[PDB]
Amino acid sequence: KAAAIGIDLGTTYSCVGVFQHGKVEIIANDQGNRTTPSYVAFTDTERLIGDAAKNQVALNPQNTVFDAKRLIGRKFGDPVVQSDMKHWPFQVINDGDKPKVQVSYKGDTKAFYPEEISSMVLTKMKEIAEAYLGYPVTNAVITVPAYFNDSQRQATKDAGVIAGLNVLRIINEPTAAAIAYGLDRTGKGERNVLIFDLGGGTFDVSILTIDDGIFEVKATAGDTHLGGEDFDNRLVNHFVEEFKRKHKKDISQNKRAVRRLRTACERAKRTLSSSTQASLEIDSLFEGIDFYTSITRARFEELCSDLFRSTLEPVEKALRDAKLDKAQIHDLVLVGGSTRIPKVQKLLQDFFNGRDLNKSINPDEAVAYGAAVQAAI
Ligand SMILES: N#Cc1ccc(COC[C@H]2O[C@@H](n3c(NCc4ccc(Cl)c(Cl)c4)nc4c(N)ncnc43)[C@H](O)[C@@H]2O)cc1
Repeated sequence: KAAAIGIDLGTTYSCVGVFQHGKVEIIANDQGNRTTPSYVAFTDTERLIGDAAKNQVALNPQNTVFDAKRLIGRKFGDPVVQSDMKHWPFQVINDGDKPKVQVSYKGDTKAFYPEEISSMVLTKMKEIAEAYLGYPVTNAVITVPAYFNDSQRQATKDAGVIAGLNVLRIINEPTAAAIAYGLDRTGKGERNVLIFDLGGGTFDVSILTIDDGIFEVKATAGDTHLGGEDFDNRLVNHFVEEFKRKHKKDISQNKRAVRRLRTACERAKRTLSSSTQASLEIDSLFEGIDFYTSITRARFEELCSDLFRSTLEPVEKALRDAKLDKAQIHDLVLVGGSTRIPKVQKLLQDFFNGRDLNKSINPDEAVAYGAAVQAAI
């Protein structure tokens, strides 16, 4: 009988896995990537999902939808919805106090619900799983952040149903992360787990209790607008001033010059997780000038120091809400691609007095991993 899949439906990035033959397989897409962007684009002739939609973003900003997870199951008048709208190139209209994203598709003006947009991202993850398994997939477990209310969970389940799946259950992402490491398999007694999630655009800290495989959410804290993208912003803003100091020219009012500097900065930051120095080499960046420069891991840590240090406040709030002491936490799990930053790891380990972090499972894949495991139960 057909296998059930585990879907990690992320704000910026999505991942799908399957549990088969006592093993977990994180499924790669038609481009060989195990992570797909949570993007949907509407063109003159077609609808694009994932990387195909992400790669054409600058040539179609208004009809490339992303961040649907920020709107899913919320009301238009919601303050969250109202402040986020100011930063999106796509139009968000009001229908009965329900948000709808409005775009131009095949000559026509069309409006879709956030659950309709996420259903498109879920249709892609499903199809990725079917090409691998060689048969049509029906059953799925889709994850949600632990702080999500019942409207947001119903709306997420609705996306699965619209995508053609039978949503067996909706579980929490920190729950899926603990299941991946087998912390639910320790038996009778109380274990306290802290999951530290630092992704592309979101930051969540959760405290769970596991007693005989039964999970209890005790505290949730964080910042829905803190992630990897902010670290790129500090690097970008650092190299704009450096180009000024050297060439006496402002690159910020050229869209392509800023887009190209961003790409370079993302990769650099990435090199610095395993290296003490990274180099930036952009040909004809602005005014015909080649920008051949370098940054150290130390100068990078300096530019982001306030951001890395602020990740300890929601750790303190979560402990104080859960009414626990740091010595009371039995396990520490690292989830999210930004947790690869050595300074992020040093800060969390030092706070927890040199204790060991659970990080061997790819931080981008750990949530889908556990969700596939849970889907097989
Ligand atoms: N291909 C691919 C791909 C795979 C996973 C992701 C998810 O990324 C989410 C966040 O995770 C960040 N991140 C990632 N993401 C994993 C990744 C792996 C490969 C590629 Cl090409 C890319 Cl770019 C990203 N690696 C980091 C690192 N080594 N040091 C610091 N931050 C890292 C990334 O910059 C982003 O902010 C994004 C792209």
